[PDB]
Amino acid sequence: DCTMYICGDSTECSNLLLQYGSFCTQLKRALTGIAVEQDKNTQEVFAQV
Amino acid sequence: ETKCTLKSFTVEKGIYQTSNFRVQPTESIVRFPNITNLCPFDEVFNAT
Ligand SMILES: *[C@@H]1O[C@H](CO)[C@@H](O[C@@H]2O[C@H](CO)[C@@H](O)[C@H](O)[C@H]2NC(C)=O)[C@H](O)[C@H]1NC(C)=O
Repeated sequence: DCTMYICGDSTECSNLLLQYGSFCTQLKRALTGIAVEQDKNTQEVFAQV
Repeated sequence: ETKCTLKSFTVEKGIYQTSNFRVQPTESIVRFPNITNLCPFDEVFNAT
């Protein structure tokens, strides 16, 4: 989670972080692709019958 | 919540994630309850 790691429990970074815009919402899409793809690898090794 | 997280009015079938869960604070607190060692000013200001 981008919010808690960088400026958790903070009401001053909350508005400030939006000044950078679309950084930490880009990172989630990168890692979510890896996690989803991980299950596919196991599918291609055992689900052949 | 997931509509505005994805910045769209439509969502497709699947599992998504949103703003993380957190319990907000309620009250405010302070410290240093015992204070001692007052400076001796009375004899300066009230000597006979
Ligand atoms: C001075 O500091 C001491 C250290 O804790 C205080 O001692 C206790 O304080 C609590 C909460 O204030 C009281 O419930 C206890 O009864 C205190 N102990 C004793 C033996 O009385 C003390 O209260 C402080 N002084 C003042 C004036 O608050």
